[PDB]
Amino acid sequence: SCIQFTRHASDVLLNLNRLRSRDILTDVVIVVSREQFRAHKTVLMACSGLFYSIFTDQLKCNLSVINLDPEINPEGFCILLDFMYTSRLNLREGNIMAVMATAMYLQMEHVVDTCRKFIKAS
Amino acid sequence: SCIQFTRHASDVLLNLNRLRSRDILTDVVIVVSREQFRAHKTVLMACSGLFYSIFTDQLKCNLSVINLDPEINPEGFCILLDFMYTSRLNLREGNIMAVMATAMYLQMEHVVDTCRKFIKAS
Amino acid sequence: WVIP
Amino acid sequence: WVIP
Ligand SMILES: O=C1Cc2cc(Nc3cc(Cl)ncc3Cl)ccc2N1
Ligand SMILES: O=C1Cc2cc(Nc3cc(Cl)ncc3Cl)ccc2N1
Ligand SMILES: [Cl-]
Ligand SMILES: [Cl-]
Repeated sequence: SCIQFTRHASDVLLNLNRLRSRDILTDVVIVVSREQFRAHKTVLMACSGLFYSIFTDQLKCNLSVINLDPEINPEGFCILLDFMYTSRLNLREGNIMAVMATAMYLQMEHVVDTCRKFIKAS
Repeated sequence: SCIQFTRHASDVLLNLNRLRSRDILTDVVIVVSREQFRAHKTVLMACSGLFYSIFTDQLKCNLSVINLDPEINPEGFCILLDFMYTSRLNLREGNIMAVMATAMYLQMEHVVDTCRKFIKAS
Repeated sequence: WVIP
Repeated sequence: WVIP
């Protein structure tokens, strides 16, 4: 018999993104080639099957630095990290291949699905 | 020119609640009278003006235990913590006064607004 | 607020 | 997915 506040989840994610932009309570650095991205482990886990597996591991859960596979493109990662914190995906002709490959590696099934649909259309 | 995934914020919050139920990556205990509640500092901050102020404080940001004012009712807190992680508020005749008082203390303005509306109706 |  |  609960009541529900429709905008609550969106408002929570918006505030988590504000904490990320101000570097507040970030507890991990994701290294992609030369590039470094600060984030919250919980948000990464909530969005990615790969980070979920990494941070539930009794040894890796305690790491402050995570290095991604050298094939991962920093721009593709940046676009996906922005999507994690906003629900908005900056999908363009020039980045779609790098975004799909990064989403497959990160295990972000809904992003993989839209990339496959957008590629098929063209 | 981004695209948006409508269910992303809800799915993120659902996964954060799953991490909470399994006690994964929880980094704070909230003490309310004899009762203890484990949570994620980021989620508490995203939902509450009080926790936002506490965890942006250079000294308090590092505490693993936070004790609430002794006037705070553990059930009112439990109902509000559930709302933070689900968007669902278990508002009932027998708990509405304790929920409103706890929401005013936690600075959760949208919960305070619905409690004031439900009280006015009766 | 809604009835979910 | 939608156009926001
Ligand atoms: O495409 C995806 C997105 C995703 C997210 C998560 N994260 C969780 C899943 C569960 Cl059941 N509880 C808690 C968490 Cl944080 C796992 C796999 C995948 N795959
Ligand atoms: O009723 C409310 C809910 C709430 C949430 C937060 N938390 C934030 C606010 C901003 Cl601007 N950036 C980041 C965060 Cl985590 C502050 C005050 C209140 N009042
Ligand atoms: Cl996804
Ligand atoms: Cl609220």
